[PDB]
Amino acid sequence: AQKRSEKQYNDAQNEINKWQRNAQLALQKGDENLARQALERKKTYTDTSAAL
Amino acid sequence: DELAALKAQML
Repeated sequence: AQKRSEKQYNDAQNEINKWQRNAQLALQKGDENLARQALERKKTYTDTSAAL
Repeated sequence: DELAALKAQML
């Protein structure tokens, strides 16, 4: 179970990293929506990660 | 968040 939680935690961390890459892409793109989505997703994930 | 986004958009 501990290993499973770690894997889930790792996935959340990976998702945040993926979102960060998207955010970098968003800045070049200049689209407000893409940047906003990444920031919101990162915050909830961080809270979830803390709980995990 | 919007203010932060605007700075990012400037790139």
